[PDB]
Amino acid sequence: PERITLYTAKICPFAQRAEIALAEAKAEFTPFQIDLSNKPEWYAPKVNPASKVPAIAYGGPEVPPDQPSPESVKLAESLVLVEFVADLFPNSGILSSDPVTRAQTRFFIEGVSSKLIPAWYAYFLRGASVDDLYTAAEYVQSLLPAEGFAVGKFSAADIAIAPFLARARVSLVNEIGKYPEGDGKKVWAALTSGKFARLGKYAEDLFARESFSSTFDEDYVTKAFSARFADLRSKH
Amino acid sequence: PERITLYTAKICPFAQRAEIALAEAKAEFTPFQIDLSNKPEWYAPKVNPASKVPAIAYGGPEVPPDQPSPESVKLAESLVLVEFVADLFPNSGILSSDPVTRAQTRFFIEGVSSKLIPAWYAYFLRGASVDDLYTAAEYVQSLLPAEGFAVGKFSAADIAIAPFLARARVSLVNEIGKYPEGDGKKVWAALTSGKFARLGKYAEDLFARESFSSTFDEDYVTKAFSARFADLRSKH
Ligand SMILES: *SC[C@H](NC(=O)CC[C@H](N)C(=O)O)C(=O)NCC(=O)O
Ligand SMILES: *SC[C@H](NC(=O)CC[C@H](N)C(=O)O)C(=O)NCC(=O)O
Repeated sequence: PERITLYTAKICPFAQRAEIALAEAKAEFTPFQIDLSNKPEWYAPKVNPASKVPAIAYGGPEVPPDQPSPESVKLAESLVLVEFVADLFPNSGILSSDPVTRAQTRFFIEGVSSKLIPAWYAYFLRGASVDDLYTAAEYVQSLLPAEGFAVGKFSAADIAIAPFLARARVSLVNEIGKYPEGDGKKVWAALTSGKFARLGKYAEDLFARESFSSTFDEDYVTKAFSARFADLRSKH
Repeated sequence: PERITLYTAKICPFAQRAEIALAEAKAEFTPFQIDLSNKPEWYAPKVNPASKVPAIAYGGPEVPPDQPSPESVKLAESLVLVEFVADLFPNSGILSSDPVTRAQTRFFIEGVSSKLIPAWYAYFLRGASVDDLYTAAEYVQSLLPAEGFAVGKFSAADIAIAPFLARARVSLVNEIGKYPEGDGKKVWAALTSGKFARLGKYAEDLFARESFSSTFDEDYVTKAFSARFADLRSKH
């Protein structure tokens, strides 16, 4: 493959998807951290007009990441980037070679993106009822096989969900959010035990994956979430 | 590939996506029309728990589509099915083999799914401002090359959008919707001329594609939409 520069941010779960994929592929790449509170003026016009992470500059000459060349192809959207790494590295295991398994992989990601992630942000940012979060977690849990990862062998499906389960845990166990203070620890426990014991086992296995743990700085993310969302209950 | 049975509906743009993909691949398959006004009792427990079209039953023994076998693999979600057909038919052209080109294909689809389709349904069903529909259309148009289809050769990107542009046109030119009566023909003209001339040429090219025209029944869709959505406007 041609050279890869990844524009990313430790706080951002969509960006961690891209980091996990590159780690699974053992890809050589140059990282560049974007401060989302203080973005470089060059980032939107030169790299990503949406002004978000993650993004990749692919190819072109060897340049510093803050001096991108217009000759590199600019790419964005986390789920596009994960399948891009999978297509660059066909022996990475990010996607099965099997058509049915690939479809089941993407079907799982659709459950994550359409049900679980919106239900989490509704609960976390707005204090919506936990009802939809349980419904979405039960649905995602029902797609899991008895053992292993989303379609057995680790794949893009696990990459898609792991950064969000990790930051849900960080938020809940620290009571960060707009939901009633004190419910957080109860909800994470409920999502990982009893009726949700399979989901709890799934989360354990995700968090133990080397490509996850090597791209997750739990202390940094916890501190960044606490600072950013401290005022959810108190701001007028 | 193994045997393919497609559960579909003429009215449904999501299902037309799959039909276009199968036509581009010259795939052998058995269609079955799902009565969306009176869905068969067996459809949700035996084929698709979400009770939506499209769905595919893949493989297993030869069965009547109204008696699906538990041995066939059941698949759903239109964009999953389109990539499934792509993966089954490597000479179909639905996806390029080139990693960058595949990424740009999926990136176009993300703009269609996240901006254009929600803005259309908001205008049609919710009487939202036309502003967001033009904004979303301008973004999609900005991704088009100077000539040709979304990434050059006809691909999953065009498959994703064509059924929705076709039904937006039918709705607008026949004044079906919650927007003020008489605005529709002017909005479709606006979306296909002037600042949207490129998008107008794209729509013309899409609707002339054989896989699109052979899977679109404009008389049926116009009559079906007129009956279904006759009450979006007050009688007073
Ligand atoms: S997590 C930080 C934010 N990134 C995204 O939301 C990416 C979403 C895309 N759809 C994707 O890659 O999947 C971010 O960069 N926000 C910009 C800001 O100004 O906060
Ligand atoms: S167009 C007919 C409806 N299908 C869908 O909405 C499919 C959406 C999926 N996300 C997809 O395949 O992309 C439909 O079947 N409606 C029936 C119902 O009861 O909702």
